[PDB]
Amino acid sequence: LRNARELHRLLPALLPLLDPPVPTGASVCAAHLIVATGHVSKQREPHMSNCPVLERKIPLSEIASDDNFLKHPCVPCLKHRINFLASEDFCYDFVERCGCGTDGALPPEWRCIVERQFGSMAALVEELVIHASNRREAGWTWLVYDAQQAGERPLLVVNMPAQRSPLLLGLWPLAVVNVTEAVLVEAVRAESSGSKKLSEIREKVARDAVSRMNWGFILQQLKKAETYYASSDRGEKIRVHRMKLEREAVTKAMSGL
Amino acid sequence: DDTSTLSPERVALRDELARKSRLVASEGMRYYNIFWVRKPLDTMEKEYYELKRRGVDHGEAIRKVLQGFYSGLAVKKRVAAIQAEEAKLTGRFITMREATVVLGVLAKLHKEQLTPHQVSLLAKEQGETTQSGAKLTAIVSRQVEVKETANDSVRQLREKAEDQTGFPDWYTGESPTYS
Amino acid sequence: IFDGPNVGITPYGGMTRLLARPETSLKYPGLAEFVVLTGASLFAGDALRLGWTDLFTTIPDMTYHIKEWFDTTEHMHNDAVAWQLGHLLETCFKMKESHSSAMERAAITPTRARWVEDAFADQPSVNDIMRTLTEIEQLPFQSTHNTSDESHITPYTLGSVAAGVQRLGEHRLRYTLSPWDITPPEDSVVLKHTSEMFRAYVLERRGATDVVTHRDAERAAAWSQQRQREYDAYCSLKEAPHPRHVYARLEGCEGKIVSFEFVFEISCTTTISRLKSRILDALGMPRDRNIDLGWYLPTLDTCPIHSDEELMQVLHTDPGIEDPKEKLRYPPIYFIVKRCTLYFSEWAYAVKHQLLLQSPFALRAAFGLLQEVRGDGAAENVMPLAETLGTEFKYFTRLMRRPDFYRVGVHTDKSVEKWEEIK
Amino acid sequence: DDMFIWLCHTAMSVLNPGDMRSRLIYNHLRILAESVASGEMTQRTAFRFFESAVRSPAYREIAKRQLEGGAATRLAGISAAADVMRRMGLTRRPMSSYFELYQRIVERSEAMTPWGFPPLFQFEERLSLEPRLKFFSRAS
Amino acid sequence: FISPQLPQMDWRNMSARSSEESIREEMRQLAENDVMQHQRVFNERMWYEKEEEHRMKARSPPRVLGGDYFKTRFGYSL
Amino acid sequence: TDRIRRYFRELEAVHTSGSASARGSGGGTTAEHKQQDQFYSPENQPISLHRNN
Amino acid sequence: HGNLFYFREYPMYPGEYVPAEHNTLSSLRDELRLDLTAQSLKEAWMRVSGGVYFQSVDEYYASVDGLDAEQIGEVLAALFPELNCYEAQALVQRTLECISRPVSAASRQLSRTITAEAVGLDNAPGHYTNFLEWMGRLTETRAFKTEHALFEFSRRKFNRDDVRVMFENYRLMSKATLLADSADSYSHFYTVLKDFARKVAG
Amino acid sequence: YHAYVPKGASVQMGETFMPSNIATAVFRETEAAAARADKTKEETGFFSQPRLNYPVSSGIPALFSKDQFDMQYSLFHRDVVETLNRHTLGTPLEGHNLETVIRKTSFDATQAVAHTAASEHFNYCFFYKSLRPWGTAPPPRLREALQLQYGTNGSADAMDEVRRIVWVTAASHQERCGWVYLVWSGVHFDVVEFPHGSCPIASDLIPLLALNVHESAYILDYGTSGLKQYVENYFKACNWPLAERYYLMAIG
Amino acid sequence: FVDLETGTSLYFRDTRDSAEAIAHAADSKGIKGMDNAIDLYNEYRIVP
Amino acid sequence: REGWLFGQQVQLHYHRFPDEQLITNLSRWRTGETVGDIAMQQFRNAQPFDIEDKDPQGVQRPSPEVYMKLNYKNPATISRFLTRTGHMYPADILPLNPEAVVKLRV
Amino acid sequence: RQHDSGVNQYGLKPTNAYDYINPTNLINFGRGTTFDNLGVRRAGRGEIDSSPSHSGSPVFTQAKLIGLSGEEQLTMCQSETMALRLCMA
Amino acid sequence: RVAFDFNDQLHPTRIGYAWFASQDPTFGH
Amino acid sequence: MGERMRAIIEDYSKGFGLGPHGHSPTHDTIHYNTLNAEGERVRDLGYTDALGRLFSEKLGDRDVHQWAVESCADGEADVRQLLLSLHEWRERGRPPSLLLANVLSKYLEEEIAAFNKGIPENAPKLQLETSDGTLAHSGSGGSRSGTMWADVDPTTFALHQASQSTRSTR
Ligand SMILES: [Mg+2]
Ligand SMILES: [Zn+2]
Repeated sequence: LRNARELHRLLPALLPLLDPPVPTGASVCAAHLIVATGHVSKQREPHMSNCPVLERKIPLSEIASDDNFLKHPCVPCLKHRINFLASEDFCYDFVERCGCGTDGALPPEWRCIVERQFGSMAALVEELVIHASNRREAGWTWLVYDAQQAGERPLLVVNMPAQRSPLLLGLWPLAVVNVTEAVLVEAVRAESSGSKKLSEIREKVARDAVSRMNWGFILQQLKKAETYYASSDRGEKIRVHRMKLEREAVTKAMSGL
Repeated sequence: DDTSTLSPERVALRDELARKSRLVASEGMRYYNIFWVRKPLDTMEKEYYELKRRGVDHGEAIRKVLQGFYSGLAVKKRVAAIQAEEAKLTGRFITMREATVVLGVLAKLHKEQLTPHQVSLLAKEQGETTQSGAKLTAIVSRQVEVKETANDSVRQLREKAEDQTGFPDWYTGESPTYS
Repeated sequence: IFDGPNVGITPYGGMTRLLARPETSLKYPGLAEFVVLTGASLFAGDALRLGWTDLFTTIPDMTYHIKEWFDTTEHMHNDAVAWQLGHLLETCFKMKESHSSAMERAAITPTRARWVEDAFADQPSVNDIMRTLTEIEQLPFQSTHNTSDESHITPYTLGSVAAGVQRLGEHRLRYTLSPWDITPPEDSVVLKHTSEMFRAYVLERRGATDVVTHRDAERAAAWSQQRQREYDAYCSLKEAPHPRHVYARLEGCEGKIVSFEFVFEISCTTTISRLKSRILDALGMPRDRNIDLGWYLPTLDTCPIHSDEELMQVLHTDPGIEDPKEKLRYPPIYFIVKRCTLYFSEWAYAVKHQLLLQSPFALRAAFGLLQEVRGDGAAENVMPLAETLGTEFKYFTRLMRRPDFYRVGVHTDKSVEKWEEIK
Repeated sequence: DDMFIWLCHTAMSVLNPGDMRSRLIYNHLRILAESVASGEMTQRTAFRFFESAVRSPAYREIAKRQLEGGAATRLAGISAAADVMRRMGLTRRPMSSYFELYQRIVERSEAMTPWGFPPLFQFEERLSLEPRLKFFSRAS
Repeated sequence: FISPQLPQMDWRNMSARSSEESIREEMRQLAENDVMQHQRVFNERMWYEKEEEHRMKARSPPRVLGGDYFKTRFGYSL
Repeated sequence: TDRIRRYFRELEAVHTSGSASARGSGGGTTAEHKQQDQFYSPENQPISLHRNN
Repeated sequence: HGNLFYFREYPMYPGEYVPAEHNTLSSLRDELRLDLTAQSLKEAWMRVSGGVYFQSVDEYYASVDGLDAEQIGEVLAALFPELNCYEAQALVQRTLECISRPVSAASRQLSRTITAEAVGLDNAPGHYTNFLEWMGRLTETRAFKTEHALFEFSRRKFNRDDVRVMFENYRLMSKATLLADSADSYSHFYTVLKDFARKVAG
Repeated sequence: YHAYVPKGASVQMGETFMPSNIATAVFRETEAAAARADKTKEETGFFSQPRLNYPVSSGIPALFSKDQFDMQYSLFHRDVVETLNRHTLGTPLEGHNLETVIRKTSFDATQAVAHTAASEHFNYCFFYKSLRPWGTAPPPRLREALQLQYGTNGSADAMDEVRRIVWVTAASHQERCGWVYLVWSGVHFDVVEFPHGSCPIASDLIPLLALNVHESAYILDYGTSGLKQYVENYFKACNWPLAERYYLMAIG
Repeated sequence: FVDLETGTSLYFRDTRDSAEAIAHAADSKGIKGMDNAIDLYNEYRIVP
Repeated sequence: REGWLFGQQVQLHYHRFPDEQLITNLSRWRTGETVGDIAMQQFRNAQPFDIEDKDPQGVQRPSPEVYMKLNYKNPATISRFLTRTGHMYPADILPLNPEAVVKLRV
Repeated sequence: RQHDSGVNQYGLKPTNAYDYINPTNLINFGRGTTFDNLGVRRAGRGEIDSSPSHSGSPVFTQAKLIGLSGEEQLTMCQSETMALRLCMA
Repeated sequence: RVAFDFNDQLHPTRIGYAWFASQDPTFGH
Repeated sequence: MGERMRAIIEDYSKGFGLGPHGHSPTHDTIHYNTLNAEGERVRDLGYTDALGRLFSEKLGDRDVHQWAVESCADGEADVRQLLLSLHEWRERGRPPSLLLANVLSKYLEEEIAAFNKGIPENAPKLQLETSDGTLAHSGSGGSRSGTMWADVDPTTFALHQASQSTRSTR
């Protein structure tokens, strides 16, 4: 669950190599780590010679413990580990926020959006259920917002392989269901306890996870999203960036001349 | 001895069922008969008789049973697609649009007969394309130079992750913090 | 059928022993009292589960096959005999293949076992048994302890509504003409001999070409069209609102008949469910009961009604049969109502309704007999066959003297036509 | 070598020869095979022996609980027929039995009305077919 | 044709296929194609007839009568 | 059926010989094949094998 | 070119049907199907390479002349970055084996054996799939091949050269080699017939 | 009598300890068992779980409790098989080998269900076949092979080194869904980590040993932090001679 | 006959009722009569 | 022993048993050649046509209506049963229900 | 054994009493006769007494069936030859 | 035919199912 | 000659009694050892104790007899006895006599400790305690030595473990 310590030890060795994105600073958000660390090119950063996890000298989970590696870290490895940690505890944190079955008060605006999209709330319940229920692996299932088709389809349900974050696809996470096999197992042995097929119990975990959701949190999330894609600095940044990409196409095309 | 256990009425029934969909007929036995598994033809005949004794007429009972089969199949292949998605963004599985890149390679190799050297070179420059490769590449027509949109790459897959901002933090939504 | 306290006598035939084996007390506690007190039928499945016999078969004309199989056999040495007999048994009578628990015929199917053991198990009298039963009938439909089960539907006579109409139709006189053409046409058809049709063709020129047409064709088209419109009137009118008085008799030992005035609108399934909802409202049951409606025919037959379009036909076909002295505002119909589910309270009501329906002396007697054969209940204390036949004999011999058995109970089970001939 | 032909017939020429794994029918086949080798029986006689051998009471009516048109699956037949030739000492080199029994079937698979045979030419009789046209023969 | 295609970047299109609209559509599609085909391999004759008919076609509630009605009409059955 | 067979023999023929317009010196065919098979023969490109041309 | 006749389709034999989910009329200007099937891949390959078709995988490796599986495996390991090095060659082999027949290799025979015995017995009534597997796996055996050779031999399928080859394969034995290879009751037949067996089977 | 006694029950001697109540409850459980057996006979598909060569009525010695292993066998694996059967019927893959399902479904997203289930079925199988209850000592020839590669100037250094590299590989797969194999590439040994829904046959390697690194495998016994202990125990219980004869068959 | 196990259960059918085969009320404990071997070497020969 | 149709000594068929396509092709099947195989599917159970005259001498020809017009006053309907010369067809060429032959010659 | 049961060492094996009085019947059925050719009464093909029989009368029309070399023979190409003839004229 | 085979059916009894109501409900004609 | 050879052999080598499926080896419809399914089941399992290989690991190279004179000080026990019992336990695999079990217990205690140190609670451990009279290792649950078997016939065991090349026979 909490990786805050292992990442507390790992991060200072990551931050000088991340200064491209931003330099050393007090507070870092798991989201921005996940995205900064997300896709790693074999070409730019390879495994440095005598990579201790390449020859299987040290395990990837224990590279946090030895300090020899912390002095001269192998970028792709350190990255992969940090990405994993940040992503997974992003998941647990997020679930502890959506997983409050406390208030049974259900917002009007949420319904207003959901019926336009799905046609009822039961439709969404069922979407989440069959997406969490039927999985190629035991991961997390996400309900997220995508700005791309957002006029048409505000929301969609992506079940992500293992702990991988949706932020990695440029999707705005709204809510999450935990189907990881720890949950399945403790569910199984919660059933033999008291005062059976896997399919039906993992669907029971799916639809007893859906009933424990806090929709207000999703309201705030969705509003934050819409507000964000509505922001000026978004458009401006896009423009400046694509401008850079054009300058680069031009200068790389001039280089061969 | 060979004499059909099937009475003419049954024959007409499962023959009609079979001709209205080939899937139903083939399901149990495509190649050889798998005889320790139940078969759709049979299950459907069963629930057909079931419908008849609840007073449903011939036509509607048939189309109802067939709808049952088709809806079950709909469930199955929805599941298949739902997992297909996950599996494609896992990175190691492939639909036809990438397979055409594999075939592309095999065909380029055959058409222009290649030395293993030329092959390795191909591999490393295709690795360069695959990773460092850029969208929006420019050709010089001179004065006038035009930029167009290329194939896929990993760097493109980065820039897609940052909302084409060029920055790792765009998410204002609440998340954990580290100090 | 081990009965006969219903004819006012104690059971005979030694099966008492089988019912008292410590095995039966293990598997189905209370079943022994159920079958000995209540005359009640046991079937193949029940005789198999109790381990009364090892062998069961579904094959047609088994006897022929046994014959022809033992024709092909050769020696008499008991090795040979053992194998031939054994192979016969294994290949047919033991159910190795093609057999399921759904398919074997069973009265005591597992909910029923639970009920029996709640009612009849370990009770030291017939009296205790029925104040128990009386207390079970009293349960609401909503209690935890009132448990349901699949009821076996007692089969209808005719099996379908169409069969109902046809069966009803032999006591009636068909009209020469169907309802839509009886009424005279609005045009006038001059009746000719048949032959004058065939001489009615004619030669016209249409467009550029020569054509042979009937001179009367358009007239016949008007005619046939009008008849179709009358058919439409007739059918649309059979769908029109039908205000009839409804009698509904709940099938079971508890006589209850519900009567109410119902309007049938058979144009826009939902109407059948409306009628069933109403029936249940009157019977005092939840509206979620699975209810089989049925048509009680004037011919004393019975149908299921599966559909609204059928129900319309039932209303149209049966005019009703009514005692006019009793004044009903609308024509009656008579439905039978089958329950697809028995509750515990219901079942218990039935079984008490039978226990009250048979001779008390022989009830109490037969209880005494069962508990005398059973003895202690240990594997030793049960009487063997030789003592059981003797005991049953003792009781039978002592009861048969009483006027109850010979003067009354013997003629009890007679058919109806026998009683008619005697009367 | 004609033995393989006989066994081919018992395997492919008989609809529903019971379950051929069962020790009963299996022993029937074994004994008859050893009696076709060593010339103690005619092929025709041993075949009519095989199909008329005692199997199980009410055979057809148990056959209605498995088969539609009375044609069983041919795997049990070939596995048994190879087994018998192996357990009997029929060949010096073990594999040959199975190979030949298999091969002769595969070649006949392509023939028009492959698993039916004219009763006169099917086995030994006064008048015979020329060695090329004989049925499971090596010369086809 | 050796233009690198990454399977991760297709994901949007795959998600379009998890929607029950598109699967309703593949169901209709596959149920229309499931009737028994007598065509076998592509036939020139039938293609020609088909397209010639397409050239020719390019140049181009009431109560349902019940079984009882057709019971009463002897003529109609003839 | 014969049509199909002929279509796919002329296709693969066209690709074996069209490889030469793809690779002149490219190799891809064995050196010994360069020795033995590049000569005119009845299988390769005979003149005519029959009387009355 | 066109036939000598133009007819409609031959009627369909009783019991004969077009297999399920198989598009009978499909043309090359049809849109490419999404999945990977022998059908979809072969139509695809027709569009990509044109008319290049090979009977088996080693024929393809014949046409490319000196390009092994793994060399190409590096090209694909480059293109799809998240694949392994093993899965990259595997991808090649699977594509080639879809376009043509499956390869004949000791490796794949071993894999087959290993799965066959990793599954064990089955719940099939007569142990049906197991007799399937067993009867198949003996087709690839040495002894079976020897028998196939003796059978084609019986039909006079050899020539003089094959014979002199068999002869001088025999002369190479000693009385000792005979005593050892006659133990199997088969393998000496294989020592003599080796080249001829290899000739028929390949 | 074996046929008549239900699947779970053990057939033993009467000690006459049974009060009539529980004695009846038992018969009722048996009746239910007969019913569910009748429906499982018809639910049966083409593929099925493998018969275990060793008794698991108690745990697997030094490795698993009864509940752990039977949560693998009778829970996850049998689900995998139900899935596999659901999706290999009504498809071109009906009634073929486990291989020709694994191999013809390789690397395609459309058939990902079939492929995942298939490969998991294989992995579980090979895992069961890779466990010998009291363990075994690695045979000389295999030790000679391994030593020529992993061994650095030490006696059977290859054994400690192989059971080290396996640990490292296991700890370096973070997702905890998948398998660790010791395999033969055909030119050399190595320890590969397969993700869930992937298999050594799909990548055309030849498997020697399997280790199950799913969290569901070690959770009930070793907890969430107990992976190291888990692997260490696995080697107490593994089966070497199998790996050896597979290796030697691969070579020739 | 003897090799096929089938039908050997039938020598012992008296076992089908446990409390009886202890009690010995019925004299028939065996396939052909009073016991399994009354006359093994005599009876069967009465078939031609 | 003779079959009725052409006197064959066997009953005509193509395939019989469920296994034969499998067992014949078995090595291909273990290999996995046979996965998408449409030859082992299409023709697997395919049997011969029924080549038989359901009417050896047609009692079916003509259909009922025609009889009405087989009288003397329908030259057309006479003509559909004759040759182009007006002669009748021999029985084994164009078989007719005996009623039709009587009515026709009359 | 090494050959047919209906044929012994000296010829066809003589079952009925007609064979013992008339044993020319065993060794000679005509001028297409060889010794392996006894018991197979039909002789090779393209050979004397090679013709198969149908209800006793021999089948001498085979080519006429498939429409090779018959007067009624099937013609492959007509439209072509007619077209070309038209062109010439 | 006035003589009948072992495995051949004998003549049908003419009628000229309603009367099977007591039998197996599924039992056909 | 061959046929009556075969008859004698098949008659003498036939099994009898009831098998694991509760039936005769010759029973009609139901079969044992289908396709050498038991043969393979022995192939992959093999017959060996865990205790056996722990011992053969710790002893290593050095002389068995030397070890026996060591593990007995003068007054401990007859050397012939534990020599006998050791031989009969290692090859000809048997349950070890409580003599040999006591000796091995105080000899191997650290290897058994190390083999036992990681195990979860509900899983089989490895223990030598003879508190119960009998030696049959079907009696302890197979947990006394490392045995997976109730019984293995001596000859087969000896052949199997000698197919492992550890000891010097030649
Ligand atoms: Mg002549
Ligand atoms: Zn690294």
